[PDB]
Amino acid sequence: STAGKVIKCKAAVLWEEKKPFSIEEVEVAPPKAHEVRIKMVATGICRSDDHVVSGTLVTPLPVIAGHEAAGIVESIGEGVTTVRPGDKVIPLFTPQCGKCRVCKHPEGNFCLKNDLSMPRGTMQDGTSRFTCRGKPIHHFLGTSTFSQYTVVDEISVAKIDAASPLEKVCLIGCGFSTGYGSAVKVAKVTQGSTCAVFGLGGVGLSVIMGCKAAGAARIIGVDINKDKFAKAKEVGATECVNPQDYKKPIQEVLTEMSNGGVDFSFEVIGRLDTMVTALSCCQEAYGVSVIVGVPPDSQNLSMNPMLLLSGRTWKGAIFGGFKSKDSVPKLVADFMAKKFALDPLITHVLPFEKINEGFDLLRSGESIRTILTF
Amino acid sequence: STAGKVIKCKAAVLWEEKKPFSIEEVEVAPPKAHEVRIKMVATGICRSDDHVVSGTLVTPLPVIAGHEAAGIVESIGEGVTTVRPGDKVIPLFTPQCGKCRVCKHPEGNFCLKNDLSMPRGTMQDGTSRFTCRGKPIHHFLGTSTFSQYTVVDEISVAKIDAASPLEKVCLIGCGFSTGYGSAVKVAKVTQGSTCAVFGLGGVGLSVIMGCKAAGAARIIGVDINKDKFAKAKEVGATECVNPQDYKKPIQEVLTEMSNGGVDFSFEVIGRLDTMVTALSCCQEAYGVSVIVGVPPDSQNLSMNPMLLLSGRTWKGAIFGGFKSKDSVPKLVADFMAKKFALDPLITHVLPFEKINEGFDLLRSGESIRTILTF
Ligand SMILES: NC(=O)c1ccc[n+]([C@@H]2O[C@H](COP(=O)([O-])OP(=O)([O-])OC[C@H]3O[C@@H](n4cnc5c(N)[nH+]cnc54)[C@H](O)[C@@H]3O)[C@@H](O)[C@H]2O)c1
Ligand SMILES: NC(=O)c1ccc[n+]([C@@H]2O[C@H](COP(=O)([O-])OP(=O)([O-])OC[C@H]3O[C@@H](n4cnc5c(N)[nH+]cnc54)[C@H](O)[C@@H]3O)[C@@H](O)[C@H]2O)c1
Ligand SMILES: OCc1c(F)c(F)c(F)c(F)c1F
Ligand SMILES: OCc1c(F)c(F)c(F)c(F)c1F
Ligand SMILES: [Zn+2]
Ligand SMILES: [Zn+2]
Ligand SMILES: [Zn+2]
Ligand SMILES: [Zn+2]
Repeated sequence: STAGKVIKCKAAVLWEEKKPFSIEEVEVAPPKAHEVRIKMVATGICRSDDHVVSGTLVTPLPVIAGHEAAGIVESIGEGVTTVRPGDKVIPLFTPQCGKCRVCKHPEGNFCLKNDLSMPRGTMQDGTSRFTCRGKPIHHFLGTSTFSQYTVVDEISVAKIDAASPLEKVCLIGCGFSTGYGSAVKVAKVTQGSTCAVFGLGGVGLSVIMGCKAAGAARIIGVDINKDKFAKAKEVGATECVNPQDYKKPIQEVLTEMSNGGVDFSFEVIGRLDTMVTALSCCQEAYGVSVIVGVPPDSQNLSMNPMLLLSGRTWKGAIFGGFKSKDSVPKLVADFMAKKFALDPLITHVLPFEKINEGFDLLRSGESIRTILTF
Repeated sequence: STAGKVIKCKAAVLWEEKKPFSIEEVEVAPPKAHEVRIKMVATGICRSDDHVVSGTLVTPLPVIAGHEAAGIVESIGEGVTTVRPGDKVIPLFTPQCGKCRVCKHPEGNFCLKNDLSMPRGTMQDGTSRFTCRGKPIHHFLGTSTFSQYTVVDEISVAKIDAASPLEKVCLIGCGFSTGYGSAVKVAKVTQGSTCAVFGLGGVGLSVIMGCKAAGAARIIGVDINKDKFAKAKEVGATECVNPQDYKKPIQEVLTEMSNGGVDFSFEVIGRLDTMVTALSCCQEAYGVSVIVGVPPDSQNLSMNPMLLLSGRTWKGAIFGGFKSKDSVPKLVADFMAKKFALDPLITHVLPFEKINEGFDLLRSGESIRTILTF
């Protein structure tokens, strides 16, 4: 029995940037008041996790990364009311405190208790529940899902359907919800519209799914890796284009293809240049462009504000604009009710011990989502 | 007595950047098919007209500028159906052709026949109606209102109430409608919200008017000229701040004053730095920032896209987002019914012949709107 005790378990510790994860024993403290300790079942490999490795994202190291996952509650601290031992749960890398001005706002989801903006790599109380070889190890986004067991604040976990297949619904913890919500909630794609989606990984495919669900008439996938095109078309892309095939800048190509600019464009890569291209390719008077990708830390883009003065709207969002704790259970219920599919996003399923091989599949271009199973 | 004949009249010709206007005789050709020749009655001095002088806005020279005006139809060309001789009219610097994809879109107003994006300085047919000293003179935005007579395309004129006071309603041809619409239509300011308005000239005052009409609880005016604050408070500002009074950047000041960022911000100046400041000062998860000011020609801003990724919305608009020909007559009718006031914007009245003194008043910081009478 483990409740109230330190757990010694296996985790993937990142000791320094640009090195492999080290799969080794860590100690996981029991949960304090308003904390939840979770036995992990499945975690996806998101490009944002690779950004920690590459230094694209800056977060305190050493760290247990991972933020797209699902598991089963092992124990709860004093005062927890929203989950119980045995519950299926998804950790929420964007918390929902319910109390801050953002949580109270009808359209806000980026709760002020987040650990993204100015990452501390801790629990809400500024301490860590992890040690390894006698050293304290940082959390990541309040989730740290690359571990057999994690501890999360209550505001960073959602109870989901007891009958949920956790090896699929883990994707609702980041990539599916982010892409789908970017289309249906943030952009509010309209019926009959033309969309352009830059980047055809797990998140961009989920954007396509949302554009198709919203009734778009045309959905143009854009990627430099043409191997990504067949699955993009399967989930709703009507056309795919590779910028490398053209002598013209792709914003010009997309403006021509759409007879004057697209209704909705999405940057789902993480490059400054594609963010400006994606804005430019939306119609100048009424187009909307949504930034989803995460670019290199502390780098500014350059753009001409006339792109906005003519009437364009430029926005971004974390986690598809979804209020995390309200939305995740409903997304899982909708998945159980066959309202969307997750299988098209899953290209590989590996044991957790093969985490490095899963990252190499992402980096080589082969995979969409690898699901790691504990 | 003049229908079908060349009219000799006075106009204010700009032969060279950074020079006074030359009040001198021009020849105004009669209207061709689907053209309207207007006897001007009143025209306002908008900062955008000054941009032509300063080279902030690049348009072919020599030119007859002016775009905020009202007058009476002298004659119509073949096939005109929407105005008649003797009608009161406002020239529309943003046309409404009614046929293009933007005019057909429920939220578009930047009609594809505009002469703003890539100015030619002509009529729609690529020619000029103006001669001076035997030389062809450019039009400006299809309107060229700094002339006793102008010729406009039919898509660039709206018929307005016969009982309109033209010395007031000229402001509906640019500054009032731009500012008011930027608040009520583009930003969609909400009841109880906090707004920040950068720049307290005629357009920023009109933004304040709209934010107050929308029910904002707090309207923070921002200007480096504290002489602008009294009138800003008269039309609805709850408080005014001068960035020069503060050690810290004003985005930080406004974030503090609004307990974490404003709901709505407006850039109503025309500086790259204040466009980025205005974005930064709106709440990071659900704030909206609207660019209204005209940026200097061909210059790019630098910004960190993390400002958008957290959830901000950034947009801009021409003419307050109003479809020009549908909206201008309705705005005049609402003015007639006292639904908004124009007198607070009018600080000076001069005869047309004193146009250069009018520009001096704007450049000195003294005026809001000078109205010129023909
Ligand atoms: N906003 C959020 O909440 C959120 C959530 C999840 C992921 N992300 C970010 O979204 C991005 C995509 O994540 P993912 O789908 O897991 O990544 P991914 O699976 O690596 O997909 C990225 C795709 O972009 C393609 N690509 C690379 N360069 C270009 C180019 N120049 N032009 C066109 N295509 C190009 C690439 O071939 C690949 O198919 C990353 O930056 C993530 O960090 C953000
Ligand atoms: N988008 C449109 O359709 C549209 C319409 C009309 C005007 N404009 C533009 O809107 C802007 C304002 O026009 P306007 O009201 O006639 O001009 P204005 O009367 O010159 O007002 C601008 C105000 O900005 C103030 N200002 C200058 N620099 C700063 C600073 N650094 N910080 C804070 N305040 C500062 C200045 O003191 C003045 O009161 C100009 O750039 C116009 O070209 C755009
Ligand atoms: O993939 C989701 C995700 C983000 F969108 C970020 F902006 C980020 F910083 C991060 F760490 C992350 F995991
Ligand atoms: O003041 C209205 C106004 C604008 F908003 C412009 F963008 C512009 F180019 C111009 F010439 C103009 F007059
Ligand atoms: Zn992610
Ligand atoms: Zn919150
Ligand atoms: Zn049109
Ligand atoms: Zn103007």
